[PDB]
Amino acid sequence: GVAGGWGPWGPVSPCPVTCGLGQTMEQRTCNHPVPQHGGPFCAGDATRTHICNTAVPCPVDGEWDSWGEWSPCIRRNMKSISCQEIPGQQSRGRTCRGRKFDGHRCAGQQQDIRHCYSIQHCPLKGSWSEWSTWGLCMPPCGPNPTRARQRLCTPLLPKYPPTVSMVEGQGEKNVTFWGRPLPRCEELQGQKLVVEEKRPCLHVPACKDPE
Amino acid sequence: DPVLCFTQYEESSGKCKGLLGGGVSVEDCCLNTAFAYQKRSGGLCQPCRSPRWSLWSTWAPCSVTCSEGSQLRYRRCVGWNGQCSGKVAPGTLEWQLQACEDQQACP
Amino acid sequence: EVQLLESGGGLVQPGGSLRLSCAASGRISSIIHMAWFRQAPGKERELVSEISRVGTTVYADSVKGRFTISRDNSKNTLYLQMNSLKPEDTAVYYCNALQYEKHGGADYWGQGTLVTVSS
Ligand SMILES: C[C@H](CCC(=O)NCC(=O)O)[C@H]1CC[C@H]2[C@@H]3[C@H](O)C[C@@H]4C[C@H](O)CC[C@]4(C)[C@H]3C[C@H](O)[C@]12C
Ligand SMILES: C[C@H](CCC(=O)NCC(=O)O)[C@H]1CC[C@H]2[C@@H]3[C@H](O)C[C@@H]4C[C@H](O)CC[C@]4(C)[C@H]3C[C@H](O)[C@]12C
Ligand SMILES: *[C@@H]1O[C@H](CO)[C@@H](O[C@@H]2O[C@H](CO)[C@@H](O)[C@H](O)[C@H]2NC(C)=O)[C@H](O)[C@H]1NC(C)=O
Ligand SMILES: *[C@@H]1O[C@@H](C)[C@@H](O)[C@@H](O[C@@H]2O[C@H](CO)[C@@H](O)[C@H](O)[C@H]2O)[C@@H]1O
Ligand SMILES: *[C@@H]1O[C@@H](C)[C@@H](O)[C@@H](O[C@@H]2O[C@H](CO)[C@@H](O)[C@H](O)[C@H]2O)[C@@H]1O
Ligand SMILES: *[C@H]1O[C@H](CO)[C@@H](O)[C@H](O)[C@@H]1O
Ligand SMILES: *[C@H]1O[C@H](CO)[C@@H](O)[C@H](O)[C@@H]1O
Ligand SMILES: *[C@H]1O[C@H](CO)[C@@H](O)[C@H](O)[C@@H]1O
Ligand SMILES: *[C@H]1O[C@H](CO)[C@@H](O)[C@H](O)[C@@H]1O
Ligand SMILES: *[C@H]1O[C@H](CO)[C@@H](O)[C@H](O)[C@@H]1O
Ligand SMILES: *[C@H]1O[C@H](CO)[C@@H](O)[C@H](O)[C@@H]1O
Ligand SMILES: *[C@H]1O[C@H](CO)[C@@H](O)[C@H](O)[C@@H]1O
Ligand SMILES: *[C@H]1O[C@H](CO)[C@@H](O)[C@H](O)[C@@H]1O
Ligand SMILES: *[C@H]1O[C@H](CO)[C@@H](O)[C@H](O)[C@@H]1O
Ligand SMILES: *[C@H]1O[C@H](CO)[C@@H](O)[C@H](O)[C@@H]1O
Repeated sequence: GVAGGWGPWGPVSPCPVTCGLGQTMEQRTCNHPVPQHGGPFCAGDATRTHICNTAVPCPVDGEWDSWGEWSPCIRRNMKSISCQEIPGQQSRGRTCRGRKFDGHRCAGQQQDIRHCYSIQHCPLKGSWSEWSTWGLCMPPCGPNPTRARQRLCTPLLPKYPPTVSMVEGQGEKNVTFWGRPLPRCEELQGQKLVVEEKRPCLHVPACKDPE
Repeated sequence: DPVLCFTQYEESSGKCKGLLGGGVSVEDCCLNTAFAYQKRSGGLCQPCRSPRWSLWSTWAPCSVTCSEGSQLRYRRCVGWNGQCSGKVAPGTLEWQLQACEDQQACP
Repeated sequence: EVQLLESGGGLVQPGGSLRLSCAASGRISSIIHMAWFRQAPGKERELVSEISRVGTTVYADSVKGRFTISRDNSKNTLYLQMNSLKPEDTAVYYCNALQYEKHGGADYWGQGTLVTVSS
């Protein structure tokens, strides 16, 4: 017919990605209807750049989550090694999260193991620390923020070797103190373990999301 | 609801880069988890990768130019289709507040 | 099924190098990733390095820059080139191949080869 009218847009070439979206050139044809007998041709662009969607998910590689807490310091042949110069062992783990659609696995250790001495509930001589620096104002956004500092009854750690060779063959593994001991100090301000002072924060600005 | 889809997330800043175009859902945009998106043209960029906390912002200027005040910094749970540690949705802020003092005394 | 057969383990001094090889056979077209794992004394087996059919790789942080994974498709072999070896790399090392999920997702394993690094 005389009238020109564009047909539908369509890709020129296959989407140049194997997953997700990509950009491709697209085109359309003046054939809906075809101009004929000198009638006007379709006005406008015959081509454009445009998103193409494969609709196929891309691989997603796994990533480690954060390590969990160390397990209790223990030695497999013994009921309790607390408060003795006996290395035990301890471990913690983490999990590979998010792997999907043939993404890579997480590389590295799933479990971390170390040697340790247990001072869990051990009495130890204590001394009062000097004041810590003031902490953050808490709650940061809630009514009336306050910040704190502390003096702590700090235990004297027993003077064991920091490294030990478990095997006759040479090899000095670190050994780390683990557990909450029971430090002994005379009281300060009526307290045996922590003395704390607090101060309001002043002219607190509001928490507004910049967004 | 249509989204602006981009091919890169700057990460050192929360800036979308390399516009692919609008008119596409976030689900389709994030089929490639390396992409990033904005819900609105002059708005927050979110990466398509699984959520994690961003680095702390710089501390804002002290709330008063003289004598003791306070100043905030924040970080955001950035990503899509999950939760940051704490069981919280993408876009959520955590804040820290500290004492500060530009001038010691006020003229 | 895919069968894997590794070789190349041995005893080396710190700072030395060794190359492990693994010949794959069977339905190798079903494999998306090939990898090396290792099992050190006292420890669970861990992934050291992996390489996808398209060529992307991942390495454990402890071996990054020191170990290099590679494939020779013309020989259907996978390699782990280890340089700057340290005592803590001592372990039995295992070749592994993982199928695409669409082909069943199976992991396949070699028999293991011993690498010992000692002064
Ligand atoms: C004896 C060798 C290590 C020797 C070493 O470090 N020599 C330094 C030197 O020669 O100077 C160790 C390395 C990893 C071990 C193996 C791996 O842990 C895997 C596996 C773990 C089993 O519990 C015990 C059998 C074994 C095959 C282990 C046997 C044996 O425990 C192996 C093979
Ligand atoms: C027993 C298997 C071989 C089984 C097999 O297929 N036999 C032929 C058959 O009868 O079908 C071998 C293959 C690789 C070996 C291991 C690897 O060399 C690594 C390491 C070398 C150490 O000398 C001894 C322990 C061991 C784990 C080895 C013990 C054991 O020697 C293994 C596990
Ligand atoms: C084992 O202990 C050593 C000695 O403390 C650690 O090596 C470093 O030692 C210095 C002191 O000279 C410390 O200041 C460092 O913080 C230690 N760490 C590093 C990474 O250098 C060594 O890290 C310990 N090993 C383990 C596995 O904890
Ligand atoms: C073709 O097949 C797909 C299944 C993926 O393996 C594609 O890899 C992906 O390509 C894009 C860039 O085009 C990257 O952003 C992805 O991270 C990558 O995994 C492959 O091209
Ligand atoms: C910031 O600079 C200082 C030198 C002051 O000139 C500030 O002026 C105002 O004075 C009050 C107290 O007198 C402050 O709390 C405020 O910060 C400010 O309103 C100036 O803002
Ligand atoms: C096609 O292009 C525009 C509409 O897309 C108009 O100029 C006309 O309809 C032409 O046929
Ligand atoms: C192409 O552009 C839009 C859709 O992309 C419509 O007006 C029509 O399908 C045209 O062919
Ligand atoms: C877990 O282990 C390290 C970081 O601890 C990296 O190789 C990577 O982040 C992996 O997901
Ligand atoms: C566990 O180990 C350390 C913290 O102890 C960091 O590398 C990270 O938190 C990891 O998940
Ligand atoms: C184990 O190590 C210490 C406690 O000994 C902390 O860093 C943390 O509890 C870790 O899980
Ligand atoms: C803290 O308490 C007093 C000092 O106030 C003494 O008992 C000792 O110094 C302890 O550390
Ligand atoms: C904390 O308070 C002051 C310093 O702020 C001193 O008295 C001393 O250091 C105490 O521990
Ligand atoms: C806390 O208050 C100020 C700094 O905020 C100083 O006096 C000191 O750091 C104290 O710990
Ligand atoms: C903010 O806090 C410290 C830096 O002050 C770091 O742990 C990290 O940068 C976090 O985002
Ligand atoms: C806040 O504190 C100082 C600036 O006062 C810097 O260490 C940094 O900007 C931090 O975010």
